[PDB]
Amino acid sequence: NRRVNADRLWDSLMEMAKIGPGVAGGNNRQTLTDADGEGRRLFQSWCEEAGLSMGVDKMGTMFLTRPGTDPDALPVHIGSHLDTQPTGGKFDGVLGVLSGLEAVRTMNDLGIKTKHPIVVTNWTNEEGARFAPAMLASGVFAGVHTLEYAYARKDPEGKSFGDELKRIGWLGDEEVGARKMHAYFEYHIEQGPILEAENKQIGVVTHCQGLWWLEFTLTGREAHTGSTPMDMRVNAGLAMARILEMVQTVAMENQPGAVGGVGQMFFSPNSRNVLPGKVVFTVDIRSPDQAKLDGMRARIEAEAPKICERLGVGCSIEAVGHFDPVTFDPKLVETVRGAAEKLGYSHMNLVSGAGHDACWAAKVAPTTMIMCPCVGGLSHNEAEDISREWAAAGADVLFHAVLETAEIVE
Amino acid sequence: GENRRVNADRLWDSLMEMAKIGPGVAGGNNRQTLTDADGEGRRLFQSWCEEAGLSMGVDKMGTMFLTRPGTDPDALPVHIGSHLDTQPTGGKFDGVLGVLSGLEAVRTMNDLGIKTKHPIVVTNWTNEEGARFAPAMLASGVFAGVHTLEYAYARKDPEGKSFGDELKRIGWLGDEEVGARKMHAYFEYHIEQGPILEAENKQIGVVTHCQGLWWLEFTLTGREAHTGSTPMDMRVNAGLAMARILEMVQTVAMENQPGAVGGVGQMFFSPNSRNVLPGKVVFTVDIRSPDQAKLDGMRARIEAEAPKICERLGVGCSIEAVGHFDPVTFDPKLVETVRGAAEKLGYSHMNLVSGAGHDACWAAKVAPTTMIMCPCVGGLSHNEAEDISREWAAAGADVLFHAVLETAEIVE
Ligand SMILES: NCCC[C@@H](N)C(=O)O
Ligand SMILES: NCCC[C@@H](N)C(=O)O
Ligand SMILES: [Zn+2]
Ligand SMILES: [Zn+2]
Ligand SMILES: [Zn+2]
Ligand SMILES: [Zn+2]
Repeated sequence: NRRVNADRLWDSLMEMAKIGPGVAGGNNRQTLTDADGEGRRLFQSWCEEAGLSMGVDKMGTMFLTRPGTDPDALPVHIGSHLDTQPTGGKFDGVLGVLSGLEAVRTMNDLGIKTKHPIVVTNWTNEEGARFAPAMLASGVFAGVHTLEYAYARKDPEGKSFGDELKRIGWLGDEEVGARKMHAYFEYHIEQGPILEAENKQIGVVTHCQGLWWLEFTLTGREAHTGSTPMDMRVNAGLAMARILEMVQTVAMENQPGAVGGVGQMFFSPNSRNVLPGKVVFTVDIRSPDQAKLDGMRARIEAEAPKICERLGVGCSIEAVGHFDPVTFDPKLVETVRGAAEKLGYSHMNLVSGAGHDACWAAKVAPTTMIMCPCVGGLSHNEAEDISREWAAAGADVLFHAVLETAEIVE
Repeated sequence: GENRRVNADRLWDSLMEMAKIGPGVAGGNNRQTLTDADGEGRRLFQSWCEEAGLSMGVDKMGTMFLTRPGTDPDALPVHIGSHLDTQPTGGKFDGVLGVLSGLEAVRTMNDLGIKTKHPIVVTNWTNEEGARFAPAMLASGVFAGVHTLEYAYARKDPEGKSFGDELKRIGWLGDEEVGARKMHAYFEYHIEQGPILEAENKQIGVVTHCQGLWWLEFTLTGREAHTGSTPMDMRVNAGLAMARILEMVQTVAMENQPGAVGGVGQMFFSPNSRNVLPGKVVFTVDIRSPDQAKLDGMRARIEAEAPKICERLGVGCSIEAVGHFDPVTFDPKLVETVRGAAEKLGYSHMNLVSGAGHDACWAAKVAPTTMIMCPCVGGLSHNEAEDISREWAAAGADVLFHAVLETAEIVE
């Protein structure tokens, strides 16, 4: 029956958006920047004012706990991320974290007690923008990455994740992944166009498509772009161009349910009149179909070296991100659907297109996701947009799904 | 003639000493224009020149002019010029050989007690390379009236630092009006940066021409979007447009052989996140030909096809020329002088069309100009493994020396 405070939630989103603003009304609040520090501090202060106690793990993940009435009951987590892309929207990650805070504030308002404690979770470096892989803290949590692997990830300026975590003062004391969860929920914008296009308020997320991030390092020969005869050039840029085209072909020949593309690129030494000695870029390929994902990976890894060999270019590939398609916990999926039905919101099943911390939580606990629409499916763009009504409806569903799972006690 | 030759060892030592300033990671140099290492190199060069009796002037572009007087106080100077600034992956010999061969010619004239009618001016042009700040040949460009001082000063590097502020910072903002000097003649000695002299077993390149260039900077506008969740049919992929442009440039280059090059050395994605399609992709296409019609045909074709590639993908396309000169013909009288010097000295020689751009290309606009080349191993340049021998260096310096003496005129 009872709804969260839509205005309080919205105001919190607008306040958090002031921290680490981008250039176009979104956010550039990347993981382990001073702006990330400030956002974490603001979130902490709100949660502490709402009666939550804070724990922080050695990956900087923040766990804000509301007690249950059963002191041995495992917690129901509500998680997402406050770190953003360089061209981040105000809603990616933030909606889920702040909807957790609002769920708690509404429980406080209504004097609600639950059997299971509730833990609002802010995972470090979900985005994998500054340091790859994405979902890095939740990955250490679920036992997929070592702490030392995570700490040694570097940004483009050669700064290491571990040192930056230490720099901004968010190194916590808890062993990563020492917490066991009764259940994990994550509310997130769709980052796709389906809910909007289908006129559905709520995405009942059943699955998440898998990914490989394959980082290519191509070795060319630095040479003068003026005086070097064409047939003596070892052109790693041209090899990269052919690889990008080949990735487009691979993605298109695996439709529907496949994507492939490149967002990050570096030439060295990156002089206008020097052919690059090194060209580094990451191919992002995804599919909800396991066999398709692995076929795309195998094909790209077989074809790309041949492209390079034809040009005399060296080719090295490193996986800097990976998870197989995820199936969310079917019982919690039904809980989400039942919450939508109880509240009178339209819903449909979705397969998440993006990766989320929920994907790793799913390895160690019953996990599901809830989505609201976003305009044009636009995300990782500062123009990312949802309405107050969209935000609120999904937060209501989160609230009720959590209450059903954590169990209201009079 | 017979017997007046430069000191090969002194020249070589000077190259090896200068190579210690702003070393790269593989035995070459990363001594880019208007870095502190450039400052140190300039100061070392200055001190050597001053020890050889040369007097220094510096212009507002930081170009250094080191004068050996002549016997006629109204005679205009014969310049010997090149550049001490390097690429990030620079060789020890590109630019440096020409400047230090100037110093060596002067030291040899001093050793032999030679007097000339015309003064000799060893010239170190600022920012020939156009690595850090584009265009290349920036100071010689201002000198020859191609660029305004304010255009040059406003050039920015990838860190957003401006050329004018950096020039001032390292202390090389001089007082002379740029281009106030008139030259009787200009010579530039440079490594070939191509494989021909070595392959043809020739000691000296009698440079007759320099191939022309366009540097076309593309700015492609895509739409930032999530690389996971965005359907393929909704993507506005500026990276893919760039890939197709690079491929089209390769096709253009290959269909225009022989005597054409096209390629890309510089690229930027924004925001350059692994899971964000780029909102902006910026890169520079370098196309060259010795043939004017071919050069302009390649430019017109690239500028016509690239917007079509982009339009097919919904990508915006903007093109700016950030460097250009038409093929250069060097002064025939000075070419003959160079050839005659090689013949007098008994060096094997052949004619060359320079593949690279040089400060000489702008000097040619305002004075009788030519170039001399020596071989380099495998034609490799803009790579730290750039290599010449002591003997190659010295032979070309001898030719420079004799060409300069003929032009400046020995006075007993
Ligand atoms: N909001 C983030 C979406 C998940 C993402 N880091 C990814 O590349 O899948
Ligand atoms: N330094 C020798 C090469 C000249 C160069 N600025 C070019 O791109 O042509
Ligand atoms: Zn997210
Ligand atoms: Zn995101
Ligand atoms: Zn040069
Ligand atoms: Zn050069």
